[PDB]
Amino acid sequence: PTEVHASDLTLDRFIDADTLATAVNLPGPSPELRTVLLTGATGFLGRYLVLELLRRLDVDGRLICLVRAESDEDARRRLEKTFDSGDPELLRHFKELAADRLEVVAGDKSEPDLGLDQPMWRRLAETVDLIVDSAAMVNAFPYHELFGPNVAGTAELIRIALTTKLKPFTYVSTADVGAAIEPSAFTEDADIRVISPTRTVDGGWAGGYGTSKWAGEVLLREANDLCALPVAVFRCGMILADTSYAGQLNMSDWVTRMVLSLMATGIAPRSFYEPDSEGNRQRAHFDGLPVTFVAEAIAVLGARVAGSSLAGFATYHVMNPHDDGIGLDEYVDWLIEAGYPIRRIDDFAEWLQRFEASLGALPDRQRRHSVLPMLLLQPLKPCSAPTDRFRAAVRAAKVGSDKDNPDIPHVSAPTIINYVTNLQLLGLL
Repeated sequence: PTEVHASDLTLDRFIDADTLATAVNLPGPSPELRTVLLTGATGFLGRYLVLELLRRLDVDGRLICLVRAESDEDARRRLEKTFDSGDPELLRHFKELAADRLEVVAGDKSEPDLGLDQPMWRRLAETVDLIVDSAAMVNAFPYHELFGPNVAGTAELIRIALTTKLKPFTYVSTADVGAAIEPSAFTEDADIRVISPTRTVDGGWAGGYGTSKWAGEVLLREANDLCALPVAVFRCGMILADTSYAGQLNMSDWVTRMVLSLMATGIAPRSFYEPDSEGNRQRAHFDGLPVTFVAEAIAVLGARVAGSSLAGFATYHVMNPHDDGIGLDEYVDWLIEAGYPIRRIDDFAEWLQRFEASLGALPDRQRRHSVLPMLLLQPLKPCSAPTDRFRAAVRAAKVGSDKDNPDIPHVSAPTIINYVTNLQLLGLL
């Protein structure tokens, strides 16, 4: 348990003085993105970013993916394996997109030079036109990279972005960055260093993800101060599996574990939320977005280089802002109405203690995939995080399905039922 100040996350603590001094005078980057470096390709959002970035590259484009592995071919197999989820069309689509344009290299972004050979590192510094940093897949508790190695990895990527030629930098962040912040200060335009100058590291497994992402944003703000490096920060809410391909889930995230838990225990509460002022089921909204939308938004908006501002730093709140009354209770409604073996326990006190107990009664393999590890708690109190810049950009860049009146989508029943479908495909239900 220790305290970190944004002011101590200066680039000179990770990058040599010569590189930093030279970056000041480098010109703005070329808007033409032919070589893209992607981290986190084996993670859930990363996989969809692989597809979206390959679709956006030309026949001469190249996508270079850094993957933790024993060797470059081990890395290639690990990444290819994540697209082998029981959907023949996904594998077919991936292979055709990747052919002659996907390069997978073994490395650890938290290590010096990304754990890469110096010839490879130098080719990256000389040829990469765009850096995309997404969340790598961590299947063990607490399901994310610890603060130290994560900060080290962002700094290493910034080193590449600052060497030889400046490189636009897309950074996947999280709504959780705003947890320690009054909502009226937590805007897309605010400088993270001003509104969130101090944070506790190791302050509970829940807050570890937000604090590690906070540190990356601070380092990118420092890079942007130094040389106007074009940066695009995407603070994402919960990213949902969707119906585009079968078998594609983030097994580590809370929603996947909760759907498994509800189905395996068979018991749901009357409401996950405090009753409203009349004692009724409270109007609530869950901030989730389908991964296909999120990946497409990040790709389209992260490619704004010629149209980046003069100062060059953009933050987008990739969040579902709707006051639509679609929250966790409606997700449970949909599962029950689909005919799944879930019953509600009307007394909430009865539910939470029977639910935690029922999880401990599951077979070992299910227990590990449930919310029980995260348990080992009260009704939830239910639009505060502004999305003005993201939502306006969704309309202008025509992100998503509807190219006529584009807007941020809502969550609908097929997405929720599809979690059960995928979990059954995996043999976990």
